[PDB]
Amino acid sequence: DVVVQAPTQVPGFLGDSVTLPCYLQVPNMEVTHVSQLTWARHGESGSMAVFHQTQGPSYSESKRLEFVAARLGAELRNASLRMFGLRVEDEGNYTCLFVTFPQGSRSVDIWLRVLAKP
Amino acid sequence: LWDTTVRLSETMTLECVYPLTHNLTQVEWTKNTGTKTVSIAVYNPNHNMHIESNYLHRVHFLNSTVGFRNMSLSFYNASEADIGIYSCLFHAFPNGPWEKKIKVVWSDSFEIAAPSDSYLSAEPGQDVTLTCQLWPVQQVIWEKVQPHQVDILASCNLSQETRYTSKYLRQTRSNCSQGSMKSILIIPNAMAADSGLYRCRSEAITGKNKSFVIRLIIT
Ligand SMILES: *[C@@H]1O[C@H](CO)[C@@H](O)[C@H](O)[C@H]1NC(C)=O
Repeated sequence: DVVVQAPTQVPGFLGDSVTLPCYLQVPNMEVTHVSQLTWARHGESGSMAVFHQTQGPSYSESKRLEFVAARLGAELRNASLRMFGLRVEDEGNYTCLFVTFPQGSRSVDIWLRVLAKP
Repeated sequence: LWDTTVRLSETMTLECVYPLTHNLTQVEWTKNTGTKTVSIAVYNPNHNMHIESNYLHRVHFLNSTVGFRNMSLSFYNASEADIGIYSCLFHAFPNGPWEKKIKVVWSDSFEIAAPSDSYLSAEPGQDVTLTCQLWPVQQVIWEKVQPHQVDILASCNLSQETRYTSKYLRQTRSNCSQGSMKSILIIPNAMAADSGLYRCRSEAITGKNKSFVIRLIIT
């Protein structure tokens, strides 16, 4: 089977930039085709970041998010996303989802924790 | 937890039509048992339609054309094992996922438990306003009741967490106000197809639930 690997929590400080790691683990002998990656905030309407195998990246606001490991012309396996300028409202759970064929969609939830200053 | 409830029958169809203009990336059907996900079907434009071996001779797609905007799941001979909550998940760029949840239950005609409390009619082409005639109400639901299925048109809530997006294909206008008021549902440019039963379900914190059913007739 194809399984999404990610930590449960990602800590970051107020004003800093943090990267939410999210990788797709597929066995060496198992065949899969990943069409696109999707980040969504737990409790919102739609997605905040999408990377398509041919169309490239798309963000709800391009200045705040960036796929740090996804690249056109390569296997979509690493959906790690960097968030710039952490504010207190960025605290919450985020869903990292892989669209694979023929296994289907695989997702995981990551708790982004924004920390205060000393 | 679900957007549509359909009655279990031999050749039942779980309706699912993608309502957005974005080009599809992949569509998937899944079923939640109690907490686990069985894959039923996966369609991707770069491959052939994939149906799992457990469902190869159990389900098929009857109302689809090229592109598979309509991914309604029809059953050849549906049994007790097909009761559950299904997930119709469209993926597209750059919008992302669009999901519809269908709960299959064992029941009789849903119209039996929904007797009409009011008769409203209107001529074709008008914006029909369905006013619900229903401390400590918590959740309000507008739904269209048919013998074979019940579709949620609007789900309003004040305190708890929901900004509910109706997966009903036909365009309706809902209002999730904050002053506890006459919950209204607007059917813009109502036609003869909009006729039927519309039920206003209020759910209080006690667990009490009250229903108000309007029969809409568009000649
Ligand atoms: C995925 O990307 C993150 C972001 O740099 C990196 O730390 C991680 O090692 C990558 N995982 C794999 C398996 O390459």
